[PDB]
Amino acid sequence: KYRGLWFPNITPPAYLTGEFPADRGFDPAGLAADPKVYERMRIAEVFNGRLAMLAIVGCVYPELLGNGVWFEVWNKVDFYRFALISLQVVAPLEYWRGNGGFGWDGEEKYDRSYPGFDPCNLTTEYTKAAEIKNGRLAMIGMFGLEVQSHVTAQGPVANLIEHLRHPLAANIGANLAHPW
Amino acid sequence: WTTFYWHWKHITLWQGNVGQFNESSTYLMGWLRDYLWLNSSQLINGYNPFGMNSLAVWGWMFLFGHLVWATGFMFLISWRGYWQELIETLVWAHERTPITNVFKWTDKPVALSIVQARLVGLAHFSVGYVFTYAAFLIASTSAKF
Amino acid sequence: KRVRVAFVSNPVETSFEKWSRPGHFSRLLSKGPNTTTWIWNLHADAHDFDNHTTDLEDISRKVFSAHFGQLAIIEIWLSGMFFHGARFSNYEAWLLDPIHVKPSAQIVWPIVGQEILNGDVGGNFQGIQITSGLFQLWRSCGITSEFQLYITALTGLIFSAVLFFAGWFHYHKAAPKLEWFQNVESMLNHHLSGLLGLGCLSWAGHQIHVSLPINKLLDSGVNPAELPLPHDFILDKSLISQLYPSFSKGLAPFFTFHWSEYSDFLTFRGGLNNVTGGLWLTDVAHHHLALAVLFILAGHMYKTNWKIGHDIKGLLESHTGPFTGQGHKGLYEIFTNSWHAQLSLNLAMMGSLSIIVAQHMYSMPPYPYIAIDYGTELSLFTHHYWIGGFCIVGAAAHAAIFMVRDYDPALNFNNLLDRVLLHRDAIISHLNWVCIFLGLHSFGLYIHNDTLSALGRPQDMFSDSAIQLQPVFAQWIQNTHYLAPTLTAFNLVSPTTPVWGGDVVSISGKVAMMPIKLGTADFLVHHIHAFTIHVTVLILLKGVLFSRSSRLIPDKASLGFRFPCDGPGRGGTCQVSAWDHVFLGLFWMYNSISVAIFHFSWKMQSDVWGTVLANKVSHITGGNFSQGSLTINGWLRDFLWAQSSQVIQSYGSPLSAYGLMFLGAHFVWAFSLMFLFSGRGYWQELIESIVWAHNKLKVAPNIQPRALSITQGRAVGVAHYLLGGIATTWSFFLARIISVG
Amino acid sequence: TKFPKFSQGLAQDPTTRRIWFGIATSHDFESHDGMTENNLYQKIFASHFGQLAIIFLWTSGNLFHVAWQGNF
Amino acid sequence: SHSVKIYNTCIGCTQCVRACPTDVLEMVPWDGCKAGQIASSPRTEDCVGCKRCESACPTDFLSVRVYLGSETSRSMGLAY
Amino acid sequence: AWTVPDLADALKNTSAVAKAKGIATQLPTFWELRDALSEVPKSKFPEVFASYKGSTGTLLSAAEKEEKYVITWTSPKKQIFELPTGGAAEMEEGENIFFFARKEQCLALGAQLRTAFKPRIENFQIFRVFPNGEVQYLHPKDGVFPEKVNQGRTKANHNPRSIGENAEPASVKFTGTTPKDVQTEGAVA
Ligand code: CLA
Ligand code: CLA
Ligand code: CLA
Ligand code: CLA
Repeated sequence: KYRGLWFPNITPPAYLTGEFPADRGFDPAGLAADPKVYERMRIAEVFNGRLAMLAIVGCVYPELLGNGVWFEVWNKVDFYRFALISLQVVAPLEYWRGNGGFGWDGEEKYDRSYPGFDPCNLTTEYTKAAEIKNGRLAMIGMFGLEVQSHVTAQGPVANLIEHLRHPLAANIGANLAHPW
Repeated sequence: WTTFYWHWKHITLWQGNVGQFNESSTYLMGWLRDYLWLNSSQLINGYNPFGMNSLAVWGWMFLFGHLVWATGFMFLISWRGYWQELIETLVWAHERTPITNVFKWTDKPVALSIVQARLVGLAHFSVGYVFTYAAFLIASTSAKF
Repeated sequence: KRVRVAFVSNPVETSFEKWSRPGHFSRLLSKGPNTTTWIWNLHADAHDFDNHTTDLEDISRKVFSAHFGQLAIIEIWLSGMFFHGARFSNYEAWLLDPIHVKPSAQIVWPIVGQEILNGDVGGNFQGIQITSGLFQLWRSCGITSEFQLYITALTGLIFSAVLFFAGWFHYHKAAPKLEWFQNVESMLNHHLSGLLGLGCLSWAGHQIHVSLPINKLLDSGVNPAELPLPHDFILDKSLISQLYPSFSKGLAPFFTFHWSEYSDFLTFRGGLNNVTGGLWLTDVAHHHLALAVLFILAGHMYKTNWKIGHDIKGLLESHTGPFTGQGHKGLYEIFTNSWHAQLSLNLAMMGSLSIIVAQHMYSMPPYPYIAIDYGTELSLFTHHYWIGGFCIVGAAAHAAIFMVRDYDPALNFNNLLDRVLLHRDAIISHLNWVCIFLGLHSFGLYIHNDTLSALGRPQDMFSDSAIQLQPVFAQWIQNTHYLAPTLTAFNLVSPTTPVWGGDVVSISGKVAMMPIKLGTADFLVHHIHAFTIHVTVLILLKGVLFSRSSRLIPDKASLGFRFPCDGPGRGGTCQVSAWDHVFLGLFWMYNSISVAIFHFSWKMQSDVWGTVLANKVSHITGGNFSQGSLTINGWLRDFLWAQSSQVIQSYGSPLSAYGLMFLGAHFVWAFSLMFLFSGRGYWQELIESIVWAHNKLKVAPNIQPRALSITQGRAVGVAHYLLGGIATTWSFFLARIISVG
Repeated sequence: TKFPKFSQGLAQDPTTRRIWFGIATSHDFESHDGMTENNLYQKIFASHFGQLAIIFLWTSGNLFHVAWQGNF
Repeated sequence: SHSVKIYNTCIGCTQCVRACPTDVLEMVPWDGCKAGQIASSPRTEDCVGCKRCESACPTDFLSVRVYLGSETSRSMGLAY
Repeated sequence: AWTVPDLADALKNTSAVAKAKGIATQLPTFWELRDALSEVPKSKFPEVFASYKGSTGTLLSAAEKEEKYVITWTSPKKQIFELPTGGAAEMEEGENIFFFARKEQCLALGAQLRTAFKPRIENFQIFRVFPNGEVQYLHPKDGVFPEKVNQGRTKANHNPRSIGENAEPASVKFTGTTPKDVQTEGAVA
């Protein structure tokens, strides 16, 4: 099980053996040294990633369609109604995800990271790594969107188009040199 | 040739200017210019950027005829082996593309036969010939009368 | 040492004997005719040198000598153009009034009424208006007299004789050996540094010393009769000093590397002259001089006789990565033993170069007064586009001849060429998908618009006033090219052309160049172009990769490059050969170029060419391309039907020859279908009944009439189709743009 | 497969040829498998009745649509 | 399957046999010609219908003759 | 004498069978190759690539479900030949085995073996292999190449007339026969 590392000549932690997808020997802050936490962290990493992937497409695509910018949506949409209705809808779904099924004791023991919602039988220890890596990329992206929202105060497609039109007058250097 | 002559001869008699046919019909640029080119003006304006009139159906059937006639030339000019070798590569791509493979044919895809394609070419050619002329004949006569 | 001239004296005897023995070159043809098939075979097989002999030395010799004959015929053709220009033209009249006099260099004799073709072109002259750009090219050279045109035409005829001589000499008297021909590093060094390097230096020399003064004086209205002759600029340095004062410093700046002293004739301004509408000749001089330096440098890169330089075989063998097996190994042997491989690569490049020439010469008009000659502009674009398409299809032909005739499996084991052939079903199948996808999402959009227009729903159309498809990348590129003189090409004054943006260049009233803007219509045509090129690659590449074998026929190579079929079994195997792929690619190249030149003609007539009054620009078709081109009906109505009025109303005028050529070409095109849609079984049985009647009246011929072969029928069919199609467009284009513009 | 049932040769073909050549030979009754002169004349006679009915239905539809939707 | 028949005008030149790409024909002994061999077609289930044999035959109106018939996967030349 | 050979005796040589299976496999899906490259360091990248040895011209699914063909021969030297399915391969000194999907591809390679090598290879044997496991020997069917006349062969599909002596189709109408199969000696199915 050869695997690459996140920084050239480092040595991986001893609890990261490559046994799991998208392991690149990266845990300097030692947050997965205990195995049971490493189990939950693994579920959390895939779930934050999946949500960032949905989020970043959700943030970009309506702005491409001219339906508005993602961080200005709350002057046309009421947040509190949206969030009430969303939590009503989401709650039994999240419940069942954490529960492992519909039963009170779990019963119908399902994988809460990788359930079988796959009609194309595409699941391998490789596609798992691709899902993780795409997710990590999207999480970094959604971090970018939020910081860019605050610093430049324009949307992300606008930010891209500005960089393409004026690469020297629209970059992190120029935008942070000024008061912002 | 017989219907073009009948049409142009009547269209000029009915409009009164039989001179047009008498003068122009002796050379082929006359047929092209004073029959085909001139009497296609309203037909090809059936739908324009400004709007559309009831000649828009014959306009569209006129271009449809052009397309069906031209599609017949593919069958009449390119012959079978070309297509049999291309279809072999598509059968390979279907068999080797994952997920999709599970859809299997019951009848092995092959290229049309030699006679078959002569017939299909002739049928495209005939339908387009008829549909184009009927569009032109009805739209031109109905436009001016 | 190693690179050396090596030859053989007197290897072939000059005699008219074999001239009197047709077919001599073939073992089969030399037995004489028995059927008419022989005659056709004699013409079809004449230049196929690798089917005459097996010796590669004898083939190389024939090739070299044939090349001299081609140069001789080109030189006759040029000499003709100069002579017609000196003796039957209005070049001296046009030189006084370029804007009003129309260039003409073909007069017709009065017989049977044809004198009507001698039109009123100006300069007290009657003749046929020419659209080749010669007069503008001559003016740019500095030619002002007919005497100079005469001298050039005589020198060229002598030079043509000398080249015919060289061909005879280098074949019959002193023929090089194969070792000579195989010195590819010497050849590259000489052709880059000598032919292109010194050629550019020499021509920069002519420009600096002859074309720049004479044009500078002429653009300041100096009447060509009282211009100095070109040597006068060389002998008297005071003449050229008045125009460019740097010459007063002579060659001292050059040798002390103070080259900035020559910045008055070696500029970098960019854009068009405001008087002539051409590029600035001082730029053209700097361009050619910079090229010279780079070509002379480049030709110093390969090793010949002196221990410095790169070895090409090494260079190729060095570049090998992991996906590609043994990599570029074996190619050096292919490119120094196969003439067909070289001819393939060189035709692909020559064809691609012709198309680049076409696209670069309309946007950056290089000759004085050529941009406001709209007939020239349209002609040269179209000409160079056709030449390009033909060469590319030839490149595919000769590649397939290489695979069938000169491919050695042994010398190509697990290199790139072998790996290509191991995944040829993946290559063709992906190309197939891309072609279907581009077909549906491009021509499907026109069918969409036509249908929704006809249904009375124009707000559902793909249009600039509807569902927009904007070409945003090309717009981005245009903007960047327009701003370039301010940061990324700082030392440039103006951008390379008005096309990128800015103001209208207009000589007299007429527009030379003006910005070309892109929107939905430009998007759809561009994706139609991408579709038709992809399909042509699909047909040609399939023919090259499946030339030796396929699932259908395992032993195609043994049947050869050109064979009609392998019989009616396996479902039918008509047209499996690689030759038959070149035949179908000719039709798709015809379709592709035809759409491109229609795009150009309509876009230029609608959005660039016209007349300026103050600042308002009145285009020839009044901006109907942007809306009118979004349906097939609009292409038929606003282009084909409307712009065809000039050619069909040309009888009784000096444009009537275009009217006749328009009908004649429609005829030849339809005649081609008799060959393309039938087969020789029918014709051979009809010829049997005709041969009966000749037999009954004892006048049957001894050379037995045979119907043409399958291959020849296909060849005749595509020849007459391509001729009739292209000539039709030629008539229609010239009659239109000679009348209106 | 099964279609076309009048030709075993075609109905053994494992390709898409079977379909196309099945449609194109369906009315050529002489070339059908195990065709006799009696059976040939009797299928011709019936098909003739079928053509007649199609013609009378066509006329009936012209009359109907003109009576219902026209302006006679 | 296609049907390949041999007629008595054969002169036993073996050219058809050499031409055939799917080994359908062979030479068997005969006394009707000087070469003392005739062509025969035992394996006509393997005939693809190419008619290469008829192109090879040098007799005036061929002695070998291929009548195309019903298609199979073998006769249709299919690798799928 | 000559006896009908067996593929089993040919297939005993495990190296030659391995090679045959190697070469008659399809090229891998991009996904699979990506995974293989993913499990090795960079230095070992060409070894992964060197592990594939097939093409896209090889057997598809019909071979598994209908029939495949096998050619065997013995070469005197290690030499490169051209596959009838596109591309090149190496014959080893000794026994070679190769799988193909049609009989025409087999015989095409056979034809190349008998023309394009300086010690000519004449000893190839072609077999048809069914999915169940029956192996039918095909060529040369009786030990002698079919262009050479051999005793024991019989006439098949001989018509004892010239072609002009066939009947007219209008004379055998509604009888179930054609003119071409009247009085045919050795009429096969
Ligand atoms: C001047 C007299 C002369 C004579 C008597 C010979 C004699 C011979 N040559 Mg040599 N040759 C000559 C000049 C001569 N050549 C020149 C000038 C060159 C340079 C081109 C050559 C280059 C050459 C080569 C490469 C070969 C020969 C060969 C031969 C032998 C056979 C030639 C033959 O039968 O074709 C007679 C053919 C013609 C009369 C056709 C001429 C086509 C000319 C070149 C171009 C015409 C294009 C024209 C403008 C038409 C365009 C289209 C039209 C519709 C307008 C014969 C010994 C051949 C040989 O050795 O075979 C073994 C051979 O391969 N010669
Ligand atoms: C530098 C360019 C170049 C060169 C040197 C060659 C050389 C050759 N070609 Mg290649 N080829 C080229 C470009 C070239 N070709 C291009 C552009 C195409 C695409 C059209 C081809 C497509 C091609 C094919 C398909 C074949 C060749 C073949 C050949 C070989 C024999 C040619 C022959 O005997 O014809 C003798 C010449 C003729 C019969 C003249 C034909 C006249 C044409 C059809 C009409 C011209 C019309 C005219 C311009 C205008 C109208 C005339 C007027 C009277 C109405 C020869 C090696 C052949 C081969 O197999 O060799 C292995 C072959 O089959 N070529
Ligand atoms: C107008 C005449 C015509 C047409 C329409 C075609 C069409 C085609 N040719 Mg043929 N061809 C022609 C003349 C024509 N050819 C001629 C004259 C020859 C010379 C002999 C050839 C020789 C030839 C060769 C050699 C090849 C082609 C290929 C193709 C296919 C290209 C792939 C493609 O674009 O499919 C997309 C289909 C079209 C663009 C056809 C129109 C489809 C319409 C717009 C859609 C129909 C409505 C649909 C029901 C709507 C669904 C969506 C909607 C609800 C939103 C295509 C089927 C190539 C091919 O098959 O490669 C894959 C190929 O290799 N052709
Ligand atoms: C025989 C030729 C014929 C044709 C071409 C048509 C055509 C049409 N009918 Mg009409 N129809 C017909 C006979 C015909 N009808 C007769 C005889 C009656 C009286 C029973 C009707 C009663 C009728 C009604 C109430 C309506 C139509 C309508 C229509 C239009 C849409 C199709 C439809 O909805 O009909 C559906 C079909 C029927 C209701 C019954 C049709 C009975 C005929 C005989 C069908 C068989 C035709 C033919 C023999 C089949 C052979 C073809 C085969 C070889 C491939 C279409 C113009 C609709 C309309 O007006 O839209 C504007 C509509 O509402 N038709």
